[PDB]
Amino acid sequence: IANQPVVIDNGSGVIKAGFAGDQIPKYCFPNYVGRPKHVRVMAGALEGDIFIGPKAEEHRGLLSIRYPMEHGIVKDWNDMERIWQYVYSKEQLQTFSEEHPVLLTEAPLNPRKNRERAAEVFFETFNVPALFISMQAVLSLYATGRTTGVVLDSGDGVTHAVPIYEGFAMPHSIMRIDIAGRDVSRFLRLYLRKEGYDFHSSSEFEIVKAIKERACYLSINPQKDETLETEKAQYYLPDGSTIEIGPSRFRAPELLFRPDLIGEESEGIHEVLVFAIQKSDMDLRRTLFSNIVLSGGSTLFKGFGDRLLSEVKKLAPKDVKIRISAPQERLYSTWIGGSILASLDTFKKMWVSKKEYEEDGARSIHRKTF
Amino acid sequence: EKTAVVIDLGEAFTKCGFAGETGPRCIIPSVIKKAGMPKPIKVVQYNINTEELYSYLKEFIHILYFRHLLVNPRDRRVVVIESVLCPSHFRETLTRVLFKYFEVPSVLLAPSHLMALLTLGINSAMVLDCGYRESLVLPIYEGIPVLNCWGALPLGGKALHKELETQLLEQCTVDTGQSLPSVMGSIPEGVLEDIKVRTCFVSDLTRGLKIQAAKFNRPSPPPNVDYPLDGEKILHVLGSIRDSVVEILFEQDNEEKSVATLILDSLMQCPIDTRKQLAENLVIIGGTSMLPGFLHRLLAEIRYLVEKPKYKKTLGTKTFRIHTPPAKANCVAWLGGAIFGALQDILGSRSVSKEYYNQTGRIPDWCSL
Amino acid sequence: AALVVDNGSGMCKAGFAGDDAPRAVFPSIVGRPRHQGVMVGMGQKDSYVGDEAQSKRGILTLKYPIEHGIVTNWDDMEKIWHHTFYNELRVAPEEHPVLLTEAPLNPKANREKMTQIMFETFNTPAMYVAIQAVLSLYASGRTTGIVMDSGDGVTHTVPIYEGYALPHAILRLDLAGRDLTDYLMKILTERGYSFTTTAEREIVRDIKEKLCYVALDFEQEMATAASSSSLEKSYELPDGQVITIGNERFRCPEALFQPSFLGMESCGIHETTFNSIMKCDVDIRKDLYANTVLSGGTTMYPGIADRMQKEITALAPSTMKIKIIAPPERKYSVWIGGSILASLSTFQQMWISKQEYDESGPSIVHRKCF
Ligand SMILES: Nc1ncnc2c1ncn2[C@@H]1O[C@H](COP(=O)(O)OP(=O)(O)OP(=O)(O)O)[C@@H](O)[C@H]1O
Ligand SMILES: Nc1ncnc2c1ncn2[C@@H]1O[C@H](COP(=O)(O)OP(=O)(O)O)[C@@H](O)[C@H]1O
Ligand SMILES: Nc1ncnc2c1ncn2[C@@H]1O[C@H](COP(=O)(O)OP(=O)(O)O)[C@@H](O)[C@H]1O
Repeated sequence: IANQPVVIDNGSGVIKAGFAGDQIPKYCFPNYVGRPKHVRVMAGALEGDIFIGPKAEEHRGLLSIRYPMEHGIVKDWNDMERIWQYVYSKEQLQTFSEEHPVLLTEAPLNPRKNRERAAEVFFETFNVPALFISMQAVLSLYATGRTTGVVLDSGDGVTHAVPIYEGFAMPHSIMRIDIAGRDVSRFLRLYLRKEGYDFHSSSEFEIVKAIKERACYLSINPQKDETLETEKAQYYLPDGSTIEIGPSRFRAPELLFRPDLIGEESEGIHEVLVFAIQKSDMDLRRTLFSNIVLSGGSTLFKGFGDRLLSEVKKLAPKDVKIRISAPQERLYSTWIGGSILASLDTFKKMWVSKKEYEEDGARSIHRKTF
Repeated sequence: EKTAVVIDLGEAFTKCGFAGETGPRCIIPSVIKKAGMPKPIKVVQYNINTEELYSYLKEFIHILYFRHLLVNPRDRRVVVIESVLCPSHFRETLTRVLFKYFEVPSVLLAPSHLMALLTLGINSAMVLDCGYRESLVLPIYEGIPVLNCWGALPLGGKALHKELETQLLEQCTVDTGQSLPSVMGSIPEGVLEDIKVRTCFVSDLTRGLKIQAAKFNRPSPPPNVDYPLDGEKILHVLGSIRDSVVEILFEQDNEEKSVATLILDSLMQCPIDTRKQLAENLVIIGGTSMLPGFLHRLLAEIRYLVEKPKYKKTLGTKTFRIHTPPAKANCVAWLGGAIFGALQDILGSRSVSKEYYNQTGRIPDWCSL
Repeated sequence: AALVVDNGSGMCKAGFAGDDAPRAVFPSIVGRPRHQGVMVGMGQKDSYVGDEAQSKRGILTLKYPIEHGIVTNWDDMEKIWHHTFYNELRVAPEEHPVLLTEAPLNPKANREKMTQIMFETFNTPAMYVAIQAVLSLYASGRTTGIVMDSGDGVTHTVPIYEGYALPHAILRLDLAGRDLTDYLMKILTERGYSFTTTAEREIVRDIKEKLCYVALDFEQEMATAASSSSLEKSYELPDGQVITIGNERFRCPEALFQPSFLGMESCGIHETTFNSIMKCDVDIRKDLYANTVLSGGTTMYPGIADRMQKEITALAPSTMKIKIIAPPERKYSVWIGGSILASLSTFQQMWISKQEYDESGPSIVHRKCF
């Protein structure tokens, strides 16, 4: 049974799906379960009481949103099962789980219990013939076309840097942080309390994400921007009222380079990129600096890559040719690589079949991934 | 030598007096009385013209120091107890008014939770300040406030006022001058504060659950008493209404949030070594905490939320003790600032002076550089 | 009269000469707090030291000054010495002489800088730097025998015969307790017990001290772990939360015997000791096999002496009689040796003096050491 396999690119902020051998994912939507706050008195209302995808994006004010995943690790499993069911259902894909093999994605160095429980869901509740779980860094390199290089990534959940050199992923050189787009949104909300425009609800939290996506820029010199007085630029809400953002727009993404403003100790994006290159062997470091790949949504800030260069120039050895490459489609880079990986003929060998899972269990899934 | 000034600004009330005295000298409300004005305007406001705020603060400070302090603050220091997350725009305006207009020797913009902790005399504590606008949580461990562990729902005094205005308008019973419901569209805030202080009886956990069950498909409705009002229009306010207004403060469903849950979310964010000392020392301060029979309903609701499966996997068995302060619940933050200012002429040096303000630009807020 | 100060990378041990056990025992840590613009109440210390940093662990950034037996930050090491003398011991360094300890095959500049700080800053009357293995052998009582010393800084071996150290047969090893603690922390993250911050580094260290033990046979222990759940113990944290791990007890200290897990590409402690003995002269191997002394905290795992007896016998010829000297007080063996060395009358003529340091400089210590 070798049908056209499905590539479900997981993620805490966003989830993406489609088919193998495609250019871009046709089905992209945010990963959450919207449940209604208010009572539904009038007949002929929004049926179901569980809102996923564009319906939930349309009706924000009604629904109390809640993300099932946190830091690339699912907390609420029943919510993720409903989201996966919605992906497969007629509202998005219009295909059965029984026909096609599955390509799942996960962040590196996650809990194995969640990976086993993920496999349990795909094999038993859905009746999948074959499943395969893979890394985000390996997929990004497939999408670009390279074999060598570091893959710095920054989604909503996890920030991690895995150095790979000519098809050799180094496990002990991996760095990982719990500082990412979701946390950047949380501190922008914290800072907008200091501006005056307080937000509280989970639907109202998505306004802070929209402000982060649109009006934020990373300064080269943070001390110089602090000494200067900001202009206080404006932004219109979906409601109508204007908001003077002020210094919170530039101080919010500074988080990723300075996590001391949290009150929780983290490496940061710039140190993780350097540390991953340093922890690898001596001869591989210069090739890893030349091939630096970016990915995820939290690399899309204005003057992010310019700052990430300047931090590498500060830390790394002098007189070395640095090169932070980045594709046009940075958010979709991981899905494109999965679609390319799925289209290759070797994909049949890598996956975990249903029969092999029934015989062995979790041990066979742990062996095939690494 | 010189007893410093203490101020604790806010939207509803303002605690003010001398450093060293056990409790403040007076507490005039935040509003001001203007000649040729229908209604009294509130002083502490956010998102509004700079020059207008500056004039409003001057007007409030002028009526304050004559009546409260009976002195020129030009002789000695000041302690302006701003609540943390009070807008930087508002702090800058306060800094301008204190230095440019009046010309004080020194000022201080220190947080409310750390000073409230100085009253207890312990270095580690979980703190909750239920004021007018917001109900802010902030855990302190060994002096330093743990900042990213926090929470503040719009569920303080102003939310209770809005609920009282809604429920009274739905079920109204005014006397003649009987029937005639919903004659007046709105009602004044000063009267509605006096109703909250006197009438509103806070329910127990079991009573609260019974009320929540009744709202979605009636037990213990009494007691009910009327409230007198001016212009010969007494209104027969009910007993089930005031209990229902208090219930929304502890309403969990469909937000996953309440006054009780906010402490648990703050505890969740905190690290593992810090966790147990914060749980042991849970301080409750602010205006809403003065309500009668509040501390039981909170502690019982806290415990009920810990018993739930979602919080057992992290928190589990914990000894939630509520160490109460010496002064009253509203006036804990002020007493801490009075302790901080009176005793230590040394710790007055760390605060910003007039010499430092003119050349530099501003008091340093917790920000970059 | 004289003070002995074993500057360990983990537990800094100190006391007086001619004593049974040290008085001052504490972890060599210097916790600096979360620097935010918000104030702090009723005063506090800017940089904590020792047991104070361990007590108030949740906030402070715990940075060890010694990394692999190498002093990285010298201001941090100077604060710990100051904490040892004035606060703990309650005696000035000007009156008493000071015995110090470093591991063998260390950088030559570190002794010179250590000695400079003692004479210039602390104004010591007399000082000496000894090898840790030489003191560990001297605490045990024997003149002859190899010492497999293993702390959190550095594992190393020093073969000695009839009071004649063999400096060229010495073999320093990068594997140590800190690397085992980091490995245990990683495999805890693999089974859903994530510990990122440095406050949790001490909790996982404390888990490593209690639960973990050396396996007699690793493949057998892995097979029994899959079958039964009796080996799976539980450890409660400082927080009321309690956690259970099955595989990770025996798997953590196995990294000593299989460095391939950590990614070091080095010889294991069992065969490093063998390779040290083979580098010695052929006539004096029997006595080194007979007196295979252990010392330090990394040799306090239950059943380590049994595993060393199994592996060394497997490496060596069948005719040899292998024997591991594993005392009850091997955790504090380096300091006990220094106390006995300080108590002897022969050591009074072996000290460095202030006048000799002023004549020569820092380079005099290399002559005095060995
Ligand atoms: N009971 C135990 N079981 C296993 N490991 C332990 C135990 N006690 C301590 N350790 C480990 O050994 C370390 C204790 O250090 P130790 O007493 O060996 O001196 P040290 O600081 O390593 O100095 P040196 O390098 O000179 O030995 C701790 O950091 C810990 O990781
Ligand atoms: N243009 C942008 N600027 C800043 N942040 C963005 C932008 N676009 C998306 N983001 C943030 O990054 C996230 C998307 O990253 P993604 O790699 O999809 O995360 P995940 O894979 O965990 O879902 C969003 O949740 C959003 O908060
Ligand atoms: N003695 C009291 N009994 C009951 N409620 C009170 C009492 N005093 C004040 N309150 C209530 O508490 C609120 C005052 O909050 P406050 O502590 O002044 O907040 P802030 O300092 O942030 O302005 C008012 O809304 C009022 O209704």
